[PDB]
Amino acid sequence: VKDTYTDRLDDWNGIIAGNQYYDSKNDQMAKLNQELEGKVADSLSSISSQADRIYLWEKFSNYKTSANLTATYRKLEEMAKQVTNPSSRYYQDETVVRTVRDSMEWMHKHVYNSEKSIVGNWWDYEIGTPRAINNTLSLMKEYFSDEEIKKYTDVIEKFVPDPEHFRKTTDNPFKALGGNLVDMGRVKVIAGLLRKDDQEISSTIRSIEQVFKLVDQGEGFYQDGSYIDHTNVAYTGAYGNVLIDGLSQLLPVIQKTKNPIDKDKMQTMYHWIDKSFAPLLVNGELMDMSRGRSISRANSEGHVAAVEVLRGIHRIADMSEGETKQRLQSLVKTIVQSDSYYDVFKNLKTYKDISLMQSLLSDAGVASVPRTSYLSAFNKMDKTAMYNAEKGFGFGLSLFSSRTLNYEHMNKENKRGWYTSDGMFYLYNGDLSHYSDGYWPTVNPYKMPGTTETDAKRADSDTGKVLPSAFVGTSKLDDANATATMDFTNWNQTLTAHKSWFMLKDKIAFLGSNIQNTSTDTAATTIDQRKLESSNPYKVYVNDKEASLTEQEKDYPETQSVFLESSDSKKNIGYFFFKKSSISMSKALQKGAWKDINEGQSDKEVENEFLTISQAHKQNGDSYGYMLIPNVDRATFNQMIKELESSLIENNETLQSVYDAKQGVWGIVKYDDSVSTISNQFQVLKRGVYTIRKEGDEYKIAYYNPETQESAPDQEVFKKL
Ligand SMILES: OC[C@@H](O)[C@H](O)[C@@H](O)CO
Ligand SMILES: OC[C@@H](O)[C@H](O)[C@@H](O)CO
Repeated sequence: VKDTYTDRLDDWNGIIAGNQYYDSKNDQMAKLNQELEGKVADSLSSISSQADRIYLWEKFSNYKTSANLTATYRKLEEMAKQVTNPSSRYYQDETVVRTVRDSMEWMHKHVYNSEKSIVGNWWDYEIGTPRAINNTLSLMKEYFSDEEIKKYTDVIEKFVPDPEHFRKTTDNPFKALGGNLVDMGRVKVIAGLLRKDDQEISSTIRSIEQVFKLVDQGEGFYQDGSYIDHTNVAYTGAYGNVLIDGLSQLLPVIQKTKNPIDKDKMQTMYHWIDKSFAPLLVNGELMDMSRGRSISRANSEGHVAAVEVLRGIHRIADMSEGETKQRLQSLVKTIVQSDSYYDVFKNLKTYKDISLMQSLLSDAGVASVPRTSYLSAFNKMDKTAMYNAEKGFGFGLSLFSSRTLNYEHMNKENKRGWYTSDGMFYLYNGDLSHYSDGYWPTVNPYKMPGTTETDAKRADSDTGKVLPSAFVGTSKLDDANATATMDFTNWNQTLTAHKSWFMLKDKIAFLGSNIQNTSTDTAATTIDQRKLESSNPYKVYVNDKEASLTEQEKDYPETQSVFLESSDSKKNIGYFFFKKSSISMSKALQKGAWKDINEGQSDKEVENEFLTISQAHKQNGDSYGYMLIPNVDRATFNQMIKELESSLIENNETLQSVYDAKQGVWGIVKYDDSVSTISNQFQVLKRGVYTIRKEGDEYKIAYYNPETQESAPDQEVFKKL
């Protein structure tokens, strides 16, 4: 029956498929249509069509594996999209129409109905499958009766009757928030429209509104931009993605219902975009330290995942007006145009999304200016993101503490992410493909960049842990300078180290002290493990003399500097050791398969060449100290290390500090409340992290106590001499 409910479903169809916007003369759209044509043809040629079958598709035949239910229904959704596309060869095709109708009936009778119980992953029974069923019925509503539609959605109400909780039919339900809560909307708001149920629609929208609240504990968005999910995991880049991607799809529909959301919370969405998402996007890539276990998925590398966020932003811009709309469009435009590695259209899967992106890119009225420098201290999720616009590099610092889990290994995904938050760092430079093209299955998991660890074997079956200490955090002074520290203890309490970082605009100092090891295993810090490009080879210099690296590890005692020289200055990486250090280096081909780190991925072998730099710590009380200087040529690097000759102020068990004389900036980490006199100019008095700038006879101060998560009055922590 035609009514206001169907009017909303028509709008939903324009969003999830957009056939009304299709244009055969539009190159990008025709490409997506061709993809869907191929998928439907494959499904139609392989579908079991015998009497009393045991499965619709052999590839997804074991219905004990819940993933097979969702995969099956998604194949039907693809058919629905094409049968309703005037330009498809399957438009109104009699076999396709009957196949969808008959398939819904078969699954309903033998696989997914109200009499069944969750077997496998609850997600498929409550979100994945219901969304596929909803979209299929919505697109093909003119081929189903209202009675059939209610019949096929009854099961959804059985598994998801309450819009505030998930896993309601199990012995351990949970309160829905964040991304999952948004999916609750794509499940119950649409089912509500299909079932013409006003109560389901209103109550679900009511529950959804919880997503707009700022939290100070638990899952959700924090005032500093952090986003936590799964109790205590940094997750802006995966569950945050779902939240904005799904919410942006629902909003146009919700705002037209009799229960619209107060247009005051959109300001809150704009804040998420600027404070939480934007900082994590560098040259079109979404920082992996915010993506949790999704880093182990081959089809979801950094640039691909980024599109989920970008399309959410451009949809939100479309529902905005004036300046806000134009500025959001500009944000998307500049990020996309800065990405010379990935084609954004490869992950725009609906015609409306393709259309919106094309108009934005071709509209001269929408500004596309390189993004300016920034530095975000996401203390509530223990991550820090830095970007320098003048030199063009991004830096990511991945930590954890007593407040956050180090890594997520669940559903057989991310089996070797053990050290991805043990003070691991990321460098985003001219090689936009660095963390892509198979980086995750080929990187040596025992030597994540920046981490100090022993060489003990680790089990894939292990799961994440929190850190014993709360002394982990970042003190930010401005858009270019900040200081961080991590009171580190390894996974089995056999090694410790006071690790600190000094972000000084165009370089980052890495200091480590109090390194102790009580095990029989060898300890070392991985200075770097950089994935190489066969097209852009590096010329390696040690103490400014060319060195020839081999697969076999070579030792370089008394090293003052290491420089990786590319033909592109924006890919250069230099390391300056404040005090001559004993390191080792190697360049080797590393092989692996995505299945090695994620059970559901391909076992196909992947390979990449990596350059590894490390420093062994054979004695208790050992330390390390070096400056990472990216994006400058060889001569300039050599000049800079001369300028930085005496930049190291101290690096011991209670005090770590680096001074940038050119800027007049100090980075300081104090592990106790003793009076520390710095450069014979001032004194710092409390345990904590500092970033200070001297301007004339004035001092700008940024202090942070990571344990109490508080700053402090100036006179309590600083005193000029
Ligand atoms: O004070 C908020 C903490 O920083 C968070 O990381 C929580 O522990 C999340 O569970
Ligand atoms: O990660 C530390 C947490 O306290 C867990 O031990 C709980 O079980 C909740 O996830």
